[PDB]
Amino acid sequence: PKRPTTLNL
Amino acid sequence: NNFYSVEIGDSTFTVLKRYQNLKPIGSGAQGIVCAAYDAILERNVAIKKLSRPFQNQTHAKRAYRELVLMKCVNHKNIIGLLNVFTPQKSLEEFQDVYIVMELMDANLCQVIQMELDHERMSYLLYQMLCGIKHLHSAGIIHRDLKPSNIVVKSDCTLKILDFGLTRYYRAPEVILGMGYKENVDIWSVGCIMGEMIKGGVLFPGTDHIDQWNKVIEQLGTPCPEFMKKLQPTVRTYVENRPKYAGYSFEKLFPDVLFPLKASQARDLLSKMLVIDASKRISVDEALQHPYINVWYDPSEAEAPPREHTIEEWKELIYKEVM
Ligand SMILES: CS(=O)(=O)C1CCN(c2cccc3c2ccn3-c2ccnc(N[C@H]3CC[C@H](O)CC3)n2)CC1
Repeated sequence: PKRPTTLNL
Repeated sequence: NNFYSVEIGDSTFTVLKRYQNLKPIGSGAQGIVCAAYDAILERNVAIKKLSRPFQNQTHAKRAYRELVLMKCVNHKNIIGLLNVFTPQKSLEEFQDVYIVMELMDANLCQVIQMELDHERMSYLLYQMLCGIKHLHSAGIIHRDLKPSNIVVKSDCTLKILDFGLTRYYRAPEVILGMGYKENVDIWSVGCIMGEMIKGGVLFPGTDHIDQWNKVIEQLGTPCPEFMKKLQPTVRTYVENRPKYAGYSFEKLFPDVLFPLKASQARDLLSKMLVIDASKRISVDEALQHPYINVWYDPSEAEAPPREHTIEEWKELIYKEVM
């Protein structure tokens, strides 16, 4: 399971 | 000649030339904070000018404390110290302290009310817990975690902003006049996780008394054992409220609110949002929960951890700056 690399601000 | 001055409202920021593009992003009783660009590291920074650090022994004590903890605490999930400086060239002239940090993109306030998938939810919560665990290892218990003092970046990384000591995220121990321990911070994690799911504040009390009522309305009146731990004056109010049964965590957090995983999140929520701290999950057990444990990395979740006069504080702080 890969760690998220994006987050919408 | 290494420094220049920029007026920031009524305050003057006198800073190293490497720092350009200053702009005020916040203030409070202890300092003013500007966003800036560091031309040497080629990255964005936050610069905090401490406010009246030497006005009295109390101000000096906090300034010294803040400075020492930022230096000695190091963890990817805790705001770090990039630089510290004074524009004054001597101890005799020493007046101002500037602290430089990495500029984060946002706090958690809006982000948690947008809709996050399980992966983002749990990964953010994993990072919070890693951050908190490292604070506890350093003998720092926050007592005041909320979305406004937790910061993130668009790459989905997260840091806790400060070392603590809006009432929605305060634990029952704090609300009332109780003793606290490590797992006081777990409550706040609970409130935040719940909010990520619900899309709104869990326990939105209109005042300090109402905060308690909002909690018990949803979770249930705590048992007599717990009532006995309250100080007499607070016990007289709390014990004589109507008796609420609380709703189960299935009812409080049904499948339809979410994006097995929902079942795992509920189970964890039901262990953090526990009024009686002696029955609440600990930081270590939280990190071991199947919902959180999927991200486990020992290097992150097991990271290695009085009285003076104003002029003596001035000197102790000055050494710390140099
Ligand atoms: C208690 S005190 O010292 O008076 C008080 C003064 C104000 N003080 C602060 C106010 C505003 C921002 C602050 C602080 C303290 C640290 N920051 C930081 C640090 C790194 N990144 C951001 N990035 C921001 C995150 C929030 C987003 O909306 C814009 C980008 N903000 C917090 C401490």
